[PDB]
Formats: sequence, C-alpha cells, structure tokens
Amino acid sequence: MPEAIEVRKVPLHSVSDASELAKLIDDGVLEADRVIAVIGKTEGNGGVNDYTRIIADRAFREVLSAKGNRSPEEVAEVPIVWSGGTDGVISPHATIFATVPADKVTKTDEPRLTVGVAMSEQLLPEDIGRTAMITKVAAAVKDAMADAGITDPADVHYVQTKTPLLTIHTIRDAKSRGKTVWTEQTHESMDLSNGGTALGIAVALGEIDMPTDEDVMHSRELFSSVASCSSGLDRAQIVVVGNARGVGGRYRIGHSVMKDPLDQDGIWAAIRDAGLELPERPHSSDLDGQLVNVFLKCEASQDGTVRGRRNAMLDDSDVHWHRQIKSCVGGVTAAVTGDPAVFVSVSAAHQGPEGGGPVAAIVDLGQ
Amino acid sequence: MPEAIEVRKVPLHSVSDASELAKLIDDGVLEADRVIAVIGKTEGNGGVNDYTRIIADRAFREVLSAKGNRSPEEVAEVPIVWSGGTDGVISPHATIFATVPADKVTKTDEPRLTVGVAMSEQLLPEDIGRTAMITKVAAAVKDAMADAGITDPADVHYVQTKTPLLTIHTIRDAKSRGKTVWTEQTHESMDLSNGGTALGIAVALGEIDMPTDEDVMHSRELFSSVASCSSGLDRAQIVVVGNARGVGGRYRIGHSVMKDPLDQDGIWAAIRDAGLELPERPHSSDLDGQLVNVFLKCEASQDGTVRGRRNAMLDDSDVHWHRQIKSCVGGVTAAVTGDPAVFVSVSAAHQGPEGGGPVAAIVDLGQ
Amino acid sequence: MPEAIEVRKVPLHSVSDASELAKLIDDGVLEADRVIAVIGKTEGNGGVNDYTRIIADRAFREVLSAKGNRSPEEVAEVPIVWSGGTDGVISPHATIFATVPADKVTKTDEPRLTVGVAMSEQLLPEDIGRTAMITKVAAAVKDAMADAGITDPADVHYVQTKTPLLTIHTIRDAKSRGKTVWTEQTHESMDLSNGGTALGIAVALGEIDMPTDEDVMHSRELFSSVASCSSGLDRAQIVVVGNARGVGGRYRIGHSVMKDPLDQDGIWAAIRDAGLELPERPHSSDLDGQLVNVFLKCEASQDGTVRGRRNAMLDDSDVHWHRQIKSCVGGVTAAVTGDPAVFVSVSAAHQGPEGGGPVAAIVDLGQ
Amino acid sequence: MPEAIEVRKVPLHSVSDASELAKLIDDGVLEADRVIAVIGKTEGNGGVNDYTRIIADRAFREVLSAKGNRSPEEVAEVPIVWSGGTDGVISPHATIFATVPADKVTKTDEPRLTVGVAMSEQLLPEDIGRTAMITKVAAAVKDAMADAGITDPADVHYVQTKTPLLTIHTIRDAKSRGKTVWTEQTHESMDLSNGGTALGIAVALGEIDMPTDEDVMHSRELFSSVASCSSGLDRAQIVVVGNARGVGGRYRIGHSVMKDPLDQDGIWAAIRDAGLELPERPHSSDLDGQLVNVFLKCEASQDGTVRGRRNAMLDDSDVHWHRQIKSCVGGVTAAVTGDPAVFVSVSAAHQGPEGGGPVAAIVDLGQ
Ligand SMILES: Oc1nc(O)nc(O)n1
Ligand SMILES: Oc1nc(O)nc(O)n1
Ligand SMILES: Oc1nc(O)nc(O)n1
Ligand SMILES: Oc1nc(O)nc(O)n1
Ligand SMILES: [Cl-]
Ligand SMILES: [Cl-]
Ligand SMILES: [Cl-]
Ligand SMILES: [Cl-]
Ligand SMILES: [Cl-]
Ligand SMILES: [Cl-]
Ligand SMILES: [Cl-]
Ligand SMILES: [Cl-]
Ligand SMILES: [Cl-]
Ligand SMILES: [Cl-]
Ligand SMILES: [Cl-]
Ligand SMILES: [Cl-]
Ligand code: NA
Ligand code: NA
Ligand code: NA
Ligand code: NA
Repeated sequence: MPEAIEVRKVPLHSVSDASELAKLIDDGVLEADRVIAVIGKTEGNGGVNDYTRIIADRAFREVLSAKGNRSPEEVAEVPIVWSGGTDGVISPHATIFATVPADKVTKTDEPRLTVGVAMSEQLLPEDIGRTAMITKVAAAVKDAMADAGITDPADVHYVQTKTPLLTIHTIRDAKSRGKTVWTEQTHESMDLSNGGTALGIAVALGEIDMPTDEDVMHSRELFSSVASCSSGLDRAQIVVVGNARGVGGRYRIGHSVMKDPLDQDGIWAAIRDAGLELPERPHSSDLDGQLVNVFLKCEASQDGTVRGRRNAMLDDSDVHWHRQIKSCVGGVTAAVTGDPAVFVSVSAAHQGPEGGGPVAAIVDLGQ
Repeated sequence: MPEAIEVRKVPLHSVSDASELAKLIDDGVLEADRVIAVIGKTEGNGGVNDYTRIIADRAFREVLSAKGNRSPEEVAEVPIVWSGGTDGVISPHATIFATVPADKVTKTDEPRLTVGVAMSEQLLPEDIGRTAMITKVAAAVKDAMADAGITDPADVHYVQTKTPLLTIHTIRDAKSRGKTVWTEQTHESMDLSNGGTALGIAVALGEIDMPTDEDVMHSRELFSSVASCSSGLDRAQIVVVGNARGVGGRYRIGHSVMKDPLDQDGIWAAIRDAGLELPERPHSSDLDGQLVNVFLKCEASQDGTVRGRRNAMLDDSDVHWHRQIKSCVGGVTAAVTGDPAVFVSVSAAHQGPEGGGPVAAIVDLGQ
Repeated sequence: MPEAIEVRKVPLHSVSDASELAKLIDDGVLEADRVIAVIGKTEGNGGVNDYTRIIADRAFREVLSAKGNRSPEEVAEVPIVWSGGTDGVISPHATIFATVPADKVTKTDEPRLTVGVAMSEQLLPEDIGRTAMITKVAAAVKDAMADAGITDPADVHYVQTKTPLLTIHTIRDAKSRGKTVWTEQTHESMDLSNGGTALGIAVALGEIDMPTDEDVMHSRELFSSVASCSSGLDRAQIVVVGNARGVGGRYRIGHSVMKDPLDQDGIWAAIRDAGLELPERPHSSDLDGQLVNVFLKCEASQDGTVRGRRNAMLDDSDVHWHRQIKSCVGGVTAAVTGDPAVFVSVSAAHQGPEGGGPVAAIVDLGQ
Repeated sequence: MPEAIEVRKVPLHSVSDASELAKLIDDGVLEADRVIAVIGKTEGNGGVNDYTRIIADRAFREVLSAKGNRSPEEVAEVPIVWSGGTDGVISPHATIFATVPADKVTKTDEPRLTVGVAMSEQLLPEDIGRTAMITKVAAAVKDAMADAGITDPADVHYVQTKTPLLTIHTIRDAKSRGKTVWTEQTHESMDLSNGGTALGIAVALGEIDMPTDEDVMHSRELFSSVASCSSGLDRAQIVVVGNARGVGGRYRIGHSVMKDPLDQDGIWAAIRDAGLELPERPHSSDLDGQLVNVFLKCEASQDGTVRGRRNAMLDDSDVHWHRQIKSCVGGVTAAVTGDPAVFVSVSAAHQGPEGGGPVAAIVDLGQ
C-alpha cells in the first residue's frame, strides 16, 4: 500500500557531504529506515569518468546505515540516482523521499505524492538500445507504477531511472556469446541507454505503440512525457513518482514539457499542474517557498537550431553539447525557480520532444 | 556632428559568412561606406585560440571594401568587435551600425541612437591592468563620448571595447625595456585587459574615483554600469553607444544591470529603459519584433555562490567557468528576448557588480 | 608518366602563414605550378570545429595562385590535406610535393620518390562506412597507384586521403531518398569515414579480402599497412606516395608499422626502409638532416591497455582520447626524429593494427 | 636512524583499488605498519576538481589501518602523494615505500635507498608563492634530509612534496587579517604552490642562493634538480629520497634532468646514475625488470618552442597545456622504461630548467 511521502531537498556542501541528510534524521523530520529514494545532482563532469556520483552514493548510504536499523545490504537496495554535471549555476543537492508514519499523516481525497520503486530483469549488453531493453523496462515501469498505488498513467508525473552502460567487459560478454552491441563507444552508450529506457517507459504508460530497433535514437517523435533517464548495475532501476488520492501528505507532483531549451512557460505549467496557484505571468517571487524542486531533461536538437537560430553545439569538439545545453537550461530553469538547486539532466532521447524534455515539479501544499 | 543611426542584427550562417551584410547593402537598407561599427558573436571557443573572430573579420571587411568606395585601409579602421564563444543556444550574429543620409532622417527631440568611436594612445604591455591602461582608456572614452555628441554620462548606455592581450613577444618587449607585466598567462590576461579597460570607462563616465593598481581584479565593488569589454592592436578600441536629442532616427538604447546570472528582471529593465512600454511582468511575446538586440556581460562570482547556493564553477579544470557561465546566461537572456541571437559576453571584472554585469538593449521605436 | 619529386617540409609561423612556401618558390627550389600535393598539420583542435584547416588551405592556395599561371580553379584541384590538432610539442607544418623539370633530374635505377593522385566517384552519405565507400575508394586508390607509375603494391608506402563527414544536411539527403546512415554523430563520423576509406585502400593494395559492412569499426584485425586517412568534398581525395625505379630524384620513401603508441622501433624501421643506413640502436643524432618527415597514425586500443597496463583514455569525457593519444605519440615520434615537426594523425580504424598504425618516412638521399 | 627500504610499484585496477597493496602485505613482502610513504598516479583530470586523489587516499589508508596496528590517526600521518592526471598511456599506479626489519637486511657500504619525511611549519595563504613559503619549506627539507640520514645534498636524488592551494576560504583568511595573496585563481595557485616549494628545496640543498619574491614564476633559471612538487593540509609535506652507505637494502636511486620534453637521454642518465649498467645507446629491453619506476616533472616552456619549433600549447584554451605536455612526456618516458606505469607530473616551475624537469630513477640491484 502506498504511504504518505515526506520530500526534502538538501544541498551538498562538498563532494562527500551527507550532513544535511544526517541533520534531517537527527531533528526527526524523517527516519533513516523510511528513506525510500534519493535523487541528486553531483558536481562531476556528468560523463563516463564522473566519480562524484560514487562519492556521494557512499556518503549517503553510510548515513542511512549508521542512523537506521537497516543493514548495509538493505540500504544498498535503496534507489539513489546521482545525475552528475552541475554546469553553470546548478547547485549540488539531493532530494530525499521518505514514507511518513501513520500517526503523522492526515488522510485526504486530494491528490498527494506517492512513490513506487521496481527493478527490471537483467539487462544484457546486447539488449541495450534494442527492443529487449524496451520490453524489460516497460515491465518494470508497470511494476513500479503498481507499487506506487497508481492505476491511471495520467497520474504518473515523473519516472526517474538508472540503467547500465556498455563497457569493455560487457562488450566482450556479448561477443563471447556471439552477440553484437549497438555501439562500442562508452560515452555514446549513455545517450543510448537513456533512450531505450525512455521508450520502455513510454510503452508501459501507453504514450506510444511498441517501437522497433530502427526507431531508437532515430524516431525522435516517439517519446515519453514523464521519463527522466540517467546512466550509468546490470539492471534498470525504476523510481515512479506520481499522485494518489486517499493517502494524505503535504506534497503534490505535476508535470508538463519543455518544448525547447528556452521554454520557461513549460516549467511554470509543471508547477501549476502540481497544484500551486500562480498568476498568469508568474515570477519566481510568487513561489513563497512552496516549490521543493523541479526535475527535467534537456538536449540539443539534431537540426542544430533553437527558434529558427543556428547554434554550433553539435559540432563542438571542445566542450560536448551535453555540458553546453545543461548549463544553458540550468540558467533558464533556475531563473524560474529562483533556486540554483534544480535537477537538470541532459541526454533526452525519447524523453519529451526533440530539443526539449519533460519537466516535473513537486510543491509543498501543506500548512 | 552626430548622425542618425540605422541598426541591423543579422545571423552568420557559417564562420566566414557575410552574406546578410551584403544583402542589406544590395537592398538599400544601408550603404557600405556608412557602416561605422559592427559588434558580433562568433562560434569559436571564446578564448585565446579562437580563429573564428579573424575569419568573420576578414569576411565582413571584404564585403565593406567590395561594395563601397572606401579603401581596404579605410575599411580596416572601422571598429569591428567579435566576441567569440556562443556556448549553448547563443546564435552567431553581427549587429551592424550605420549612419543614415540626411534625406532619410526625421529629426526629433526624442532621445535616439547615436554612436561615437575613438582610439586610445598606445597600450604598452606593462600598462595592461595598471593605472596606465586606466588613464589612457578613460581619455579615449571621453573622446568617443564627445564623438557621439553626448555631454551627459547618463546618456551613455553601452561602451563596447577591444583591448590587446599579453603575448610572448609583448612580454619580452616589457622585459627588454626593463619592465614587469601583471601576468604572464595569456588566458588570464584576457580578464585583466577587460578589467583595466572597464575601470577606465568608469573613471571617464564619473562612475568611480580613480582607483589604484591594487584595486584591479581585487576591488570588485568598483565597476562601470555600461562597460562591455572584450579582448584580444596595441591600442584600446572604443565604441560608445548612447542617445542624443535632435538627431532623429528610429532606434533607442537603454540599460540596466544584471545583478547575478539569473537576473532576468535586469534585462527587462534595460528594455524598458530603451523606450519600449511593457507589462509589469513582461514576457518575450510582448516584444513584437521591436527588440533589435541586448548586449551584456556575465561572470562567475568569486564567492562561488548564486542566491545562496554553492556552485563548482571556479574549481572546474575541465570546462572553464568562462564557457559555463556564458552558456547559462545565454539561456537566461534568450529566454527573455525569445531570440538566441543575443550578445552575451563573459569576463566582467569591473563591469557591473560581482557575479553580474551591465545589460544594454536597443529597440526599434519607428513605424 | 611519373616525374621526379622535390619534397620540402616547412613550418607554419601562424594559422594563416604560407610565407615559407612563398620563399621556396621565390628562391627557385620549386615552381608554383609544379606543386602537386601538400600534407600538413594545423594547430586547431583536430575535431569537427577546426577552422585552422581552412585558414591554412586558403593561405596556401592563394600563394599557389599568385605565383603561378594556374587559375584558382586549377589550384583548387591540388590535393591539400590538413590534419588538425598539434597537441603537445607537435609543430604546425606543411610538407610540399612538387615535380622536378627534366633538365634538373638525374635518372637512376634506384627506387626514388613518386606521387600519384586520384578522385573517387561521389561518396553518398549512405555510403560512408559501408561497402560502397570501400569499393569506390579501392577503385580510386588503383587509379592513383597507376598515376604514380607503381605496379607492385609493395612499392606503395603511404596513401594519404581525405573523405567527407556526415553532416546535418547530408544526413537529410539520405533520409530524403529513404536511406539510413551509419551514425548521426558528426564527431564519430570522423573515425568512421577514415576507417571505411582505410578498408578501401587495403582492398586495392591486396592487403585484405573484401570485407563486409559488419567488419567496419569491428574487425580491427583487418587493416592497411600504408593507409593514413583524414577527414573531413563529397568525394574521397587520394594521394599515393611510393617509389619507382628509373625516374630519378633525391628522395625515397619507406614504411613500417607502429605496433602500439610506444613503438619507436617501428618508426626507426620506417626510416631504415626509406634507405637511410642507421646503427643497430639508432638515435636522433644519427639522422644528419636526412629525414624530411615521418607520417603516421595512432589510436587508443579498444582493450584500454598498452603493454599490459590499463589506461583511462576511453572513459575520459573531459579530454577526448583523440587528443590524449595524439600528444603522447607526438612526443614518442618527435623523440625519434628530433624534430617536433612530425605528421602525427589520430583516428586509425583499419590503419595498422589495433592500438597502432602505419608509419612512413621520407629521407633525402641526394648530395 | 635510517632503515633499509623495500620499494614496490603496483597498479591501480580502479579508482578505489588498493588490492595490490593488500596483497603485498598478505604475502609478507612488507608489513602494513612499516609503510612510510606512498607516491602514486591517479586517473583524474590532474587539476583542482580531481577527486580520484581522495578516493585512492581513502582506499589506501583503509588498507593500512585494517592490516596494521596503527590507528587511523597514525596512518593519517603517513605521507601519501597522489599526482592526478594520467593523460595518454600513463597507467594509474602507486609506489609503496616501506622499512625492512633488521633480520631481513644485509648491511653494505654500497649506496642504497633511504627515505626521510618531514612537515613544515604552517603555510599561510599569504605565504604561498613568497619568501615565507621558501624559508618554511627549506627548513622542512633540511629536516627530512636529516631524517633520511643524508648529510651530503648530492646524495639527495628526489624530493616529492605536497603543498596547499589558495581557496575561497583561505583567500578570505588573508584578507581578514589584512593580507594580500599572490593569485586568486585556484588553478594557477597550483603552479605557484609547486614553484615556491621547489625554490625552498633548492635553497635547502644549496642549489641556489635565497631568491626574492619577484623571482618566483619569473626567474626560471633558478631551479632545483631533484624537486618534484605537487598540489594540493595547511603545511608542506616533504618526502626526501636519496642514498645512504651502510644501511643495506636492494634498491638505489639516481637522477638527472630532462632538458626538454623529448630528452630521453636525460631519463637514461637517471637510470645509469641509479646504478644500472646499460649500453651506450640503451633500449627498454636492456632493463630486465630492474627499473622499479621513474619520477619526473615536465612543462611547456614560456617561449612556446621545443628544439626550435613553435607549438601552440600556451594559447590552447580548449585543452590546458598541463594535460597536453603530460600526455606527451608520458609517451616519451614510457618509451624509455617500456612500462606505462611511470610517475609523470606536470607544473614544474623552479623544478629543472625551463621546458624540462628533474628525473629520478629507482632500480633493483638485488639478487
Ligand atoms: O550523470 C549523468 N548526468 C546527466 O546529466 N545525464 C546523464 O545521463 N548522466
Ligand atoms: O572573444 C571573447 N569572448 C568573450 O565572451 N569574452 C572575451 O573577452 N573575448
Ligand atoms: O583534422 C584531423 N586531424 C586528425 O589527427 N585526424 C583527423 O581525422 N582529422
Ligand atoms: O594532481 C596533480 N597532478 C599533477 O601532474 N600536477 C599537480 O600539481 N597536481
Ligand atoms: Cl506506521
Ligand atoms: Cl484536482
Ligand atoms: Cl493574475
Ligand atoms: Cl548626408
Ligand atoms: Cl524620455
Ligand atoms: Cl500591466
Ligand atoms: Cl619538363
Ligand atoms: Cl634497394
Ligand atoms: Cl652499429
Ligand atoms: Cl627491526
Ligand atoms: Cl658508487
Ligand atoms: Cl655498449
Ligand atoms: Na527530448
Ligand atoms: Na561584474
Ligand atoms: Na590502427
Ligand atoms: Na622546469
């Protein structure tokens, strides 16, 4: 059964800092054993050789193990997703999701935040980017969606995932058994792994019909409107975030789409959808501390243009467009929220329309 | 005497493309010999080894020479400033400034756009970053300010400059005569050259008292509110842009300040100051094609924070913060204008407050 | 008929410098109209957005047009290959190949340098990286090989090429006609274009049997021992360099293979093969100004190891391994020649064994 | 009293791998509590935001604490220097230094390896790069030199150090007390901290007279021939490595200088100086497993040339010359040793002549 959720966004003061999580536990805001998911941004390069993700992961799991009754083995099964790369003003942070004990919940028929978690069946190197990944992910998303107590896909607003990369060893693992892989460049496998996962989410939620192998990274009109996929277990980790009626709690999630890197109105639409009443032309000062965080994807479009204007992102061998567009949308987004602590993630194949991406917002509607 | 000004922003379709300038001349929008200044963004890395600036410079001067009566020598004296680096959505473009023949001008008492140009006395390597650069720049700014027909410094809204770097040869040139230089790193000399130039502008316009050598790059509370300095002649090139009454024309300039990288309200204040009436909470769709361009500076603050949130820009050895903050503010700015063709420049020592910078806007008020 | 060849390596003093070529012509070392090929290194980033290649190309073709009777159209057909990226000590330079007038040649039965040039049939975006590119290249290599007066493939020591990339427009050009492309990442298309071209050279010279599409970038045991391919016309440009008996001249070419990035003995083997007698353990001081240049390829092996030791090149999202291994092998090679002006090129799929590449040497055997 | 030393170079299989150290302890090669120093290369970017250094540091200290009787506090005082950045073929590794118990030592009058350690007095931000750092370092080097049982500075072959950087907090710490700092760019403070430390070593060992503040980073003819300084405690950590007679052991150290990035003969001179007899023109195959490691510094010269040839390292805003020259000299060095596991460090102000650096070699002379 779905439980009421407490959500807290905390800053990371350094690469290995989990002190703010420790403080939340100490002050009784949440119990260590009730942390069911963490979604954060780390200050690494955001690519393959980003070791800030494991540094934060160790620091956070050490807190959870030290202050709870869970074993390191049980703590190790908590989904924690670290999206590296905080280019520009983006501030390293972690959004903590925890269940609320029944004696602190006020049950209500209003839609309130609920979280579902699942793990897919083993992802083979040869599956990555193909229909095998799509079917296995789609099944796991259906699992997590049911685990959240959500029956209507329209009540799912945000599916944050984690999927593996193709490495030198897994690439051999395929060739040992005879098989081919989609790509042998590990950096490109990042975009591929997120894309194939996104297609699985879109299928599970009924946003698209089952695609074919030749659609992956090619048919960019096929996408999920709630998928936020990251890489890079030998299995897709799934975190479904939506709303359920009759659970209680003070937070609510909504979403929309950023049609391109400058679509601030899409971000405001997400915040409105989450339940915050805002003016017709809102401004960051209207939020009054009620926006916990936003979670969105961005990408450089394959046509090399934004609103009719050419940019040179796709030809830049000096600074990969991953970093360029992340910094850009980081500013666009933080300008809306007024808080540089925003979850902005790059590599958005099949996640929102080309050149854009989904955007979810969590707001505090409680007293 | 100040003349009425025609202003046109055109895209660059490639690194060597000046076809849009050629088209403006062919269609009679402006005469080649009346082009007095060009200010543009090029798609290079924006650092020391950025050769897109010279490629655009050659392409543009070839057009001016081919379609005018001016010799290549006279064309060579036209101030053309190319700010490299178009990280993110920023679109390569050039803003062309031209005088209008008297038989096409409607004289008016309303403030309208006027441009003044000057060259300072020779800048010695040992001057760069010291009071020598400040005094020589301040004198040239007073020259250009008078050349624009501007007597009140409050009527100066935008001073775009070009100053040299410290190179292996000029560094010897100093040591040959005995002298020391401020830095021997050419990449750092970029920030220094712009900073010392900015202090000169601030002195000339009476924004600050004459500083000392130890203030340069250190006393960041001393700044000009209209300086936009770029590098990197052995002389400061100065382009003063302001308004004059009784000249006529259809364009007007205004300015404000971006207090930090997310200060969109500062950009809107510049547009309002330029003469466009806008709603209380404006949006890009209110502009109705009346905003020609904005010109602004950005920088990562030395305290490493934006609105109380830590970022890791100053410690990033992978992608210099020059590129990170440029992409970020590029998005913030283009979100306001709705046009990725924006003049966003990085390296803003003594140009606006720390972590921010000046922002000027040119609007079309004509029929 | 093959003509005797004069070969001169000159430095570039700046990005746009062709003064050393101009000096060679002025001093009567060579005639402008007799320049048949130029192969050089430019100081750009060596990737997609490297504009130092076109800057050098324009500067060099302007010299050839200005000092010869050839029209700009005829000069435009001279194969000039600029390999960008001079990471580390590699010094920007150009190797100039020119025919010698008959009244300056001493015919000899000794093997002496000869150059052959050809152009393949149009390369379609959909051909790139597939058997279509391989067959079209193989035919052009047979053309250039015959144009050099070479009948035995063992007399071909160095085939320098130029092939196009997959761009946003050509990718559409395929999809407009229905077709698929190998990759849509332009940076990766560099490695693909060179690889498919290398396979064509290997087929033409009988080094391999005709491969299949699934071999390209995958069967790295299939390679040419003389191919040096660069990108990125809509056609493979081919420059075959070998030896012919009975032509005369003072230069001779030889080659071997660099088995890995540290294989200096492979470079020395190339110099020995070119005709220079050297000690058993040679050193750079044994060359006595008789080595004109070396031309070689390098790459990071897919197994991520060099001589049993792991390196992290393939996982580095900060500095692409293209640049890392180029700088590394630049030092290894310049340590052998004693001259930082070495032609070191990266991206070596099907060019020498995995982790290595071919290496050719041109020596001056004349009085 | 100096003790006999056991030296072992082990690879790192991953960023957090200390298994090879654990194996050495388990097999009885060395005792955990007798490890007195570790000097290693890690696969990070080698700049300010390199977190592979702390990852390796934690992994290695955890082994030392787990397998010894030393407390984490005592283990924390063991000097461990991690030089990040393994550009090109350089393989991540750690050289472990341990004392040998008396019942395993064969005392000999031959010069054999000895290690001395010291800590300087507190380094103030305002000291960095000035005569204060030089005097405090010089005193600590004299301490470590005596701790190694070395009386003649000619018997010191290698002084590996660790010194702090200037950070946002320490820079305030100076300005709070009134003081100025040398630079406010943290990336540049790396080169400064190593330079000032190198001058201290040179003074202590009598290689130079006491310099002045204006010499630091400027008088590059003043240098130590054994200093290898890294950054970045609030104190200079010192590791002196030399030879002593009458101690016993099987290893010996020697050194020379690399006059420029291609000076392989300098590396061979170091190996010869260490006691290995080699041919006149040695080759890597002559080493027969007797070379434990080499330790050297490299840098791009301020004149921008190597052996009369221009390179573009100092103007490269895309890939800092730190990374370019490190990869280059990594290849040059590994070509000599035949082992990519080489200690190659960049940033060499006052460490060997300009454009070069010291090079030390440790060889195994035992049965
Ligand atoms: O670590 C990471 N960061 C981002 O922004 N995207 C991915 O796929 N991974
Ligand atoms: O070329 C250039 N671009 C920018 O943004 N800033 C400077 O100083 N130069
Ligand atoms: O321009 C260029 N340089 C190199 O080294 N390799 C390729 O394919 N292109
Ligand atoms: O971490 C590090 N690596 C190197 O090569 N040089 C310094 O100063 N620090
Ligand atoms: Cl409960
Ligand atoms: Cl509702
Ligand atoms: Cl309203
Ligand atoms: Cl007139
Ligand atoms: Cl008014
Ligand atoms: Cl209103
Ligand atoms: Cl003839
Ligand atoms: Cl022969
Ligand atoms: Cl011999
Ligand atoms: Cl003992
Ligand atoms: Cl001896
Ligand atoms: Cl011998
Ligand atoms: Na998308
Ligand atoms: Na500023
Ligand atoms: Na190869
Ligand atoms: Na040095």
